[PDB]
Amino acid sequence: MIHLYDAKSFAKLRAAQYAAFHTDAPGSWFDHTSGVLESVEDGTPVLAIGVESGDAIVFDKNAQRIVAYKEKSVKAEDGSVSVVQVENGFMKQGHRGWLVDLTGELVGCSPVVAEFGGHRYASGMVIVTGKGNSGKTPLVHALGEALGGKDKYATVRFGEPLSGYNTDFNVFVDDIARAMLQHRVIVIDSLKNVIISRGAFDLLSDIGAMAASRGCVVIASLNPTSNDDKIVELVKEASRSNSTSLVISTDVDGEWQVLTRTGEGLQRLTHTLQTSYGEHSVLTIHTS
Amino acid sequence: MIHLYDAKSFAKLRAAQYAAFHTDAPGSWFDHTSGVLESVEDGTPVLAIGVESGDAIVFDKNAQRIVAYKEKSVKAEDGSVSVVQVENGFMKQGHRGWLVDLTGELVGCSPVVAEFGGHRYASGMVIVTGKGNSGKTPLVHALGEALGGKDKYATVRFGEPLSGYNTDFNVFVDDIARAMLQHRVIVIDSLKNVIISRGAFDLLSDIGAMAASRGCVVIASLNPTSNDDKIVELVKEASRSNSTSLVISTDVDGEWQVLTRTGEGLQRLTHTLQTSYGEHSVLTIHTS
Amino acid sequence: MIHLYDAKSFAKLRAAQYAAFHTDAPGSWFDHTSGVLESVEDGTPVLAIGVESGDAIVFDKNAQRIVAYKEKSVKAEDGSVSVVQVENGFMKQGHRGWLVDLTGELVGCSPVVAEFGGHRYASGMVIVTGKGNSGKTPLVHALGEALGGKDKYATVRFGEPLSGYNTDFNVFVDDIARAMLQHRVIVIDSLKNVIISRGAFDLLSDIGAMAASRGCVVIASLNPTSNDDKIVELVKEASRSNSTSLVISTDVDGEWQVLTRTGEGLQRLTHTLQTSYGEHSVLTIHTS
Amino acid sequence: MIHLYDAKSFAKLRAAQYAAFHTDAPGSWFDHTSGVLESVEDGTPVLAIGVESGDAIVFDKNAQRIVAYKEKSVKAEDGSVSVVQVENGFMKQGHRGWLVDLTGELVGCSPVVAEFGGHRYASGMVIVTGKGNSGKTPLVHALGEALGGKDKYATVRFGEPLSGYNTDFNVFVDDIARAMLQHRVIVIDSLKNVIISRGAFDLLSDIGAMAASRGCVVIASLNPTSNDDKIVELVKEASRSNSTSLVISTDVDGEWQVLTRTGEGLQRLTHTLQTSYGEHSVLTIHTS
Amino acid sequence: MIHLYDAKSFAKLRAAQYAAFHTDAPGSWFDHTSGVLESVEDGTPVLAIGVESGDAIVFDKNAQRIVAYKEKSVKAEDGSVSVVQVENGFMKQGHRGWLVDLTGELVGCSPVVAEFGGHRYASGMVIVTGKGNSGKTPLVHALGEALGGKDKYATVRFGEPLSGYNTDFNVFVDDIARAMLQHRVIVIDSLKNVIISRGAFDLLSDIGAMAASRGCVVIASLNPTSNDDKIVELVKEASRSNSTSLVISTDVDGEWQVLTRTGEGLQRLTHTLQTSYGEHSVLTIHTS
Amino acid sequence: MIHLYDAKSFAKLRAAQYAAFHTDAPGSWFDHTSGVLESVEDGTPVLAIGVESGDAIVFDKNAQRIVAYKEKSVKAEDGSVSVVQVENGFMKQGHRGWLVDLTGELVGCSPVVAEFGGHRYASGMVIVTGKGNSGKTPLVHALGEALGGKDKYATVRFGEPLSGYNTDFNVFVDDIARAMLQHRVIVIDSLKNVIISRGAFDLLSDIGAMAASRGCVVIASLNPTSNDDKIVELVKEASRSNSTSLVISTDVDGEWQVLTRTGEGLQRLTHTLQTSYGEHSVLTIHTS
Ligand SMILES: Nc1ncnc2c1ncn2[C@@H]1O[C@H](COP(=O)(O)OP(=O)(O)O)[C@@H](O)[C@H]1O
Ligand SMILES: Nc1ncnc2c1ncn2[C@@H]1O[C@H](COP(=O)(O)OP(=O)(O)O)[C@@H](O)[C@H]1O
Ligand SMILES: Nc1ncnc2c1ncn2[C@@H]1O[C@H](COP(=O)(O)OP(=O)(O)O)[C@@H](O)[C@H]1O
Ligand SMILES: Nc1ncnc2c1ncn2[C@@H]1O[C@H](COP(=O)(O)OP(=O)(O)O)[C@@H](O)[C@H]1O
Ligand SMILES: Nc1ncnc2c1ncn2[C@@H]1O[C@H](COP(=O)(O)OP(=O)(O)O)[C@@H](O)[C@H]1O
Ligand SMILES: Nc1ncnc2c1ncn2[C@@H]1O[C@H](COP(=O)(O)OP(=O)(O)O)[C@@H](O)[C@H]1O
Ligand SMILES: [Mn+2]
Ligand SMILES: [Mn+2]
Ligand SMILES: [Mn+2]
Ligand SMILES: [Mn+2]
Ligand SMILES: [Mn+2]
Ligand SMILES: [Mn+2]
Repeated sequence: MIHLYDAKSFAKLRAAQYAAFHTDAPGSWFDHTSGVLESVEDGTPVLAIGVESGDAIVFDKNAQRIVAYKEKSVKAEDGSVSVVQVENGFMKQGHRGWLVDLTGELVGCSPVVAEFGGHRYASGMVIVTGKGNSGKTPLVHALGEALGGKDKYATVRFGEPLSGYNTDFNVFVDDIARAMLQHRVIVIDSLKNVIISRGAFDLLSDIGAMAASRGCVVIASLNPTSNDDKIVELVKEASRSNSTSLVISTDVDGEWQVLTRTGEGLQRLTHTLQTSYGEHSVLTIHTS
Repeated sequence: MIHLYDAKSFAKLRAAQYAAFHTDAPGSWFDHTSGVLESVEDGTPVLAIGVESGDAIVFDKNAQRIVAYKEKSVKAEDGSVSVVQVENGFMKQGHRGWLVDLTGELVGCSPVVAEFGGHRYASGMVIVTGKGNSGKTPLVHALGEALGGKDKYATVRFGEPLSGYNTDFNVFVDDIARAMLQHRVIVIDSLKNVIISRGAFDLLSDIGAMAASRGCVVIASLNPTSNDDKIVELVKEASRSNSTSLVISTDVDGEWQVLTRTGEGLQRLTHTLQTSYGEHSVLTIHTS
Repeated sequence: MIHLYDAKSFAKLRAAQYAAFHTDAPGSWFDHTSGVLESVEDGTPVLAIGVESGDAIVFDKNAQRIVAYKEKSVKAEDGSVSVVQVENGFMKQGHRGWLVDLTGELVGCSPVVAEFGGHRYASGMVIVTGKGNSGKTPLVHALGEALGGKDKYATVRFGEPLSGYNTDFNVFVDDIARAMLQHRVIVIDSLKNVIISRGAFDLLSDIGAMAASRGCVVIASLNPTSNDDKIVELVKEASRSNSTSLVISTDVDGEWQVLTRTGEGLQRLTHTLQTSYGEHSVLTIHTS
Repeated sequence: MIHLYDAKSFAKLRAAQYAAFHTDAPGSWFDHTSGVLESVEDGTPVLAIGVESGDAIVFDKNAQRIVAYKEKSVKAEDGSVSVVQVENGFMKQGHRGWLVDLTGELVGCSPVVAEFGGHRYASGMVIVTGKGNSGKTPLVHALGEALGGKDKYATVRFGEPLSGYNTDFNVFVDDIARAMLQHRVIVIDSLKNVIISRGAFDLLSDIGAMAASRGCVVIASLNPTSNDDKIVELVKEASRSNSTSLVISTDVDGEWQVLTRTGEGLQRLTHTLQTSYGEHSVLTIHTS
Repeated sequence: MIHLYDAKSFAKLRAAQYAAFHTDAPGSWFDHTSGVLESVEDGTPVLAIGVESGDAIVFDKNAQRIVAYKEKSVKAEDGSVSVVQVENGFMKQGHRGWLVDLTGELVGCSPVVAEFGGHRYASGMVIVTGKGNSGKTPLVHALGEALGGKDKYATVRFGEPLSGYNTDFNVFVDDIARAMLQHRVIVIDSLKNVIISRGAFDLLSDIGAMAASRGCVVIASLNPTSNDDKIVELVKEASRSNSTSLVISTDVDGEWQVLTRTGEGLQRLTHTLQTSYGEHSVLTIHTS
Repeated sequence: MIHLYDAKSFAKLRAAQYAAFHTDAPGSWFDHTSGVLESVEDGTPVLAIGVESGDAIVFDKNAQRIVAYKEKSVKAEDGSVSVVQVENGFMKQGHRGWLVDLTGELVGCSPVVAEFGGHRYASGMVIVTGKGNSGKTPLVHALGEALGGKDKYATVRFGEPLSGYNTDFNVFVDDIARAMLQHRVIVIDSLKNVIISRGAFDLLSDIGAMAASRGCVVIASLNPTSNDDKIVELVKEASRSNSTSLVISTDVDGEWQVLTRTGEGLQRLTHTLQTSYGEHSVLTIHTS
């Protein structure tokens, strides 16, 4: 919805957004939204995401698809009305994204998802890309484990000529929806086949906001299938714009750079990562 | 509708348009149209805006969507007939934009929306853009607060990978319509995802005229997602053409330039803005 | 329809076309077609123009839209048959343009619309363009007043972010049709948003012939929204091809050049215009 | 249909095609096909041409459109079957082009349409183009009169901002069909708006074959609306390929070059034309 | 269908393919498939080819179109099932190409179609192209006569502005189907208008395989309507890829080069052709 | 589905994937999936692949198409539900790819398909391409025989102007599905006509994952029909991205380079191949 501000309430908003990244306990936002989600009546639509065609499928708090749901509305504070309706397994009325309010008045944040190696990491969409064919897959997995911390991270596999990899976009969105509804740390191996269909376009444009709102982080691998020309600069450009955080390779072996958006209108931070390979290509991110 | 002129009536028109920006009390036009809007019979369609598909949704003076409205016509002075009809929540007959006359014979104006730092600001569409990834978000908010003056400004959030940000174009237009119907100062954070669908195309082409007619100002952030090449010059070009006022960054830190169209065929003014950051990235525009 | 010629009848045609611009009394052709139009039976379709979709709306001699009209045909001299039918406010059968014969055997003319400053001006489409962001709006208005002479000129406003400006293409064509049916001198402020939909494409391709046939002049502003590169040369190119007359800016302040097509296969004339601004940007074209 | 050959019958074919241009009496082929056309049963479809949409309208020997015609077939020598059916004023079954056999075994000819200034001219499509904005209109008319000889030439006007010029593609094809069905020499002023819709595409691809088969000549003006760059070379290229004869301007004032295809696999001739203007831009082609 | 191989059966396949071009009696394969075709039950679909829309028409062994044919299936050795069904003159079920097995286990061949001047020529698609506007038409005809030998060659005419030339793609495919079903040597004058609709695209992709399977040769003229730049190199590139044999012009007058694909994975041969013109442009290919 | 990991389970996954290529007995994975496939209830859908339109056809374990199959669902461990339904020979519900689980928890592998010349080869998609018109066909066949070892390899022929070559995309996918369901080593001669329709696009994006999951290898020929410019670099680029293994030609005659992806995030190996031709172009790959 829309929000109103004057100098005073605006300053409070900024302090709150600043705290959402810098001082809140890492992962607390995710814990909070998990709470909001479980307090939702069973069968109640909570998430809508677009499939390849352009239509959208809807899920309940347990990541189960909703096939039929009689039109229901809700009058928000802003005065705006929200309407959701599912007919034949497709949203008849509604919008894409979260169908229940997880944020409230606190919007424009990059909720800290975790802390590692002396650095806080934001939730939302994290794109790992750069000078093609490098080691993006090992990096997203190391990041997944690291930010997972005490928890296991979820792995969504898509569009690669390797065994067990799903190649159907609709199964893919089904996997992403379930992951964001149930896990704080998510890895997507290859956006390669997403970059274009309407469903695919709806994905780059929604994933980050959905994740940031939930308080979960989605770490996506994106190899510039294109040349190794300066098209990678175009990819890096597009990525920086649709990501909460960007991670790109450097000229130095095993070194990556992390560019983070700490929040709406807030300062963008940058820090470096040093890595090394172990047995069977397991990558380790050096801390202290 | 169409208007006729001879040397004399044309001169009066120009003087009136000139006064609408230079001498009228800042924000008086907005107060006037608020008056015209509240004098409209309840349920009467007053605003039509296009959604993604190309169809248009219609709103009444209270920013509530109209689902069904039996065909009704009106014979204007010009002799032209206006017809509006809403069927199944969509305009069956009518045109996009204001469905009730707010302007009358006084057209081609850039109604002064506010005065700040010794400069008058026009209503309509104000695009803030330039040398990418600068500080456009902090600037649109500082401008919003400044032009809001005694009033709070409204904030429409769209297409950014940050918490609580809507990413559905149809919710976005619903937010814009409500904002223009109820507030004099509006901020839109990111046209990034609007630049293309038919609904999106209808937006760049209508927003400015709708706002200028209402007497409200829409301050939109537009980061050249493109390279940092001279594509930003193309963006600045496109922006200057579809905006009532343009605000672009300079080579000098914190300095922005404001280019204003004071009215139909009238002189275009330019003035500079000096800014500085405070705590939590709150930006302040220096006055005296 | 088609016409046949031999050396003799061809020479008579050329003399007649030559006279239509060089010797006829300025504006006489418009007076003549007004006569043909009012002698048409009420309700009889006289003009068809395309709307955005590609379909066409039809008007009667009083500029009122025709919603339903039972199929009717007419056998021309050429042996060709004309058929018109309107169903549900749209042409079921017919063609775009004038539905009644205004020209007869006298075709290929640029009927003199007016005389001013020692120069005759042709009817049809007049495009004012050139080195972007100059002063095209003040110029089309000064031209409108000047060619209007003793009469008021009509002003069609479209696609600009200023108050009261219509942005719906269908309202726009409705405005153009009414203007050509009722006034000799017409001004269109901004073709900016017309340059593309089928209706818009049908416009550039028809307007000039419709105007020239009626004997009215349509003066359209066209700012090269594009860069200030040599794309303006492309715009000037396209304009010269779809216009009866072209008016472009020069390197000299206030100076414009007028390029006129005096008729089918006839010589193209060129003359210069000197201008200056008065109060409130009212532009004056210097005569003697 | 298809034809079979061996060295002997092939040689006879070539001699016959050679004679069709070099030795037959100018215009005899047209006289012959007029004979075949009038011997056709009334109401019988003889010509199908595509309209803008892609569908095709059908005409009888008197150039009257056929609205309904019950399916009828014909078994050709080749063993191939021809079927024609018109439903609701549109070809339900059939192909574009002549629906009755005008050529027979004699195909691949460029039937001499006329003789003038010591040169024979071929029937079919003649495109007049070259270094833009020159004097193409005066030239097509002079050519029309000259090749018309004792007869009047027909003039089809289309897509120009001059009085009485039709701008509807469907009226245009109706004009072309009637012209080819009733006249040996045809002039089309401006293919400008044809170069693209399916109907328009069907036109460039059919006109020449239709004309050549009838034995009539279609002289079409084509100004390279494009720049004056070497895009005119592209236009000249495209034109040479879809024309039976090409006429282009030279660096010498009033001088044009005529490139003629004398027939299938036959030698292509070239000759020059000298011209001068008289009163009211009437152009004269110098003979002796 | 699919075929299985081990070193031994693969070697036999290659020897057989090698013999199909190098040692079989010229034209024997065509005689063999004629035999397979006439042994087919009357009315049985044998060939499917795509029309402009994308749909396909079906023919029986006598080149007569099939309008209705009740679904029928066949279980192949490979275990794959073949299904054919024609409803309303269009393939309801089936695939494009030959609907009856002409090849069997012997696939990947370029069956020798004829022998001339000390060189064997392959069946399939032969594209004659190169440095535009040369003498491609005379060459395809001389080749047709030469490879026809004791038999007459068939000539399919399409897309040229000459008398009797069909310009409807659907008549064209009807002509090609009939030709391949009844003649060993076929000439297609101009693929010019085929290079794009779905039917046209299906043609370049099928013609060669259809011809090679039948054992007939299709000699197609293809003039690079494009510039005379190095776009002809692009055309020559595309042609070499979709042809069984390529014939291109050289810098030497009357000299052409023949590049032949002798079979799947087999050596590509090249030989030169010397030609000269006789009376009425009849071209002769020099042998001894 | 999605999988969860922590440092420990991730390390086990990598060791398992590493073993799937480096230590498992060559071809064991294929033997295993054959086992899973035959244990499937008859009539049960096991494979879905897209046809040209975009729809998908479904096959049972015996490579027979399924025309009708009543909706049935399955609840996976991940909590995700799988649904399959076939109506009128087309998937009403389901996704493309394997419809039965062949991999389980072991995903991201490049199962060793065979061993030859001292090198292990991965299953999945192997693209053979490079400096056009070289000897790709002989190479894919030699590779097929070599990796087939004791077994025969299957050959799918498509899109070449040679006898018996299918040119219908739907027959092609039918051939690929059958091949992967019944053979460990598959050869596809020419992807030339696949590079674009939706079905074709679904192919490049699925084939590798389908093959890798089955444990079979698909060796596809891909000649850069494009120029011999550096577009082949683009083709090689695209190929490396959608292939499990890439095989490209070098500047050295008969020498090819093999680039293999050994698994998810694992090291990419490279080795060279030396070849020579024997009789009838049978190519031999040199071992010791
Ligand atoms: N205190 C500060 N000092 C300097 N720059 C700042 C400060 N706070 C914020 N910024 C800048 O403001 C911008 C952040 O807002 P954001 O909306 O993401 O940027 P933009 O819209 O201009 O691309 C960044 O470019 C950031 O570097
Ligand atoms: N008094 C004046 N002196 C100089 N220039 C003026 C004056 N008044 C108006 N202008 C110019 O006229 C133009 C304003 O009308 P506008 O329609 O926006 O321009 P345009 O259509 O040419 O892009 C501007 O370019 C402005 O700078
Ligand atoms: N008397 C003349 N002397 C020189 N040029 C002339 C004369 N009369 C006409 N022209 C030329 O003939 C052309 C006018 O016919 P038009 O159809 O508009 O041109 P085109 O079709 O070649 O672009 C113009 O280029 C004009 O300058
Ligand atoms: N007797 C001849 N001497 C030299 N050239 C000839 C002769 N006869 C015909 N030609 C050439 O043959 C070609 C004519 O056939 P055409 O089909 O139009 O050409 P193409 O298909 O190669 O563009 C022309 O290029 C023409 O100049
Ligand atoms: N004995 C041989 N010696 C040298 N080259 C050969 C031999 N046999 C076949 N070739 C080459 O193998 C290729 C033929 O198979 P083809 O499928 O048409 O080629 P490709 O798929 O690589 O374009 C040709 O490039 C041909 O020149
Ligand atoms: N032990 C290792 N040492 C060096 N590089 C390795 C090692 N293990 C894996 N890699 C690199 O990791 C990458 C493999 O994972 P992959 O997903 O295919 O790559 P990417 O996603 O970056 O294109 C390869 O670029 C490979 O060369
Ligand atoms: Mn990867
Ligand atoms: Mn921003
Ligand atoms: Mn203007
Ligand atoms: Mn002209
Ligand atoms: Mn030719
Ligand atoms: Mn090959």
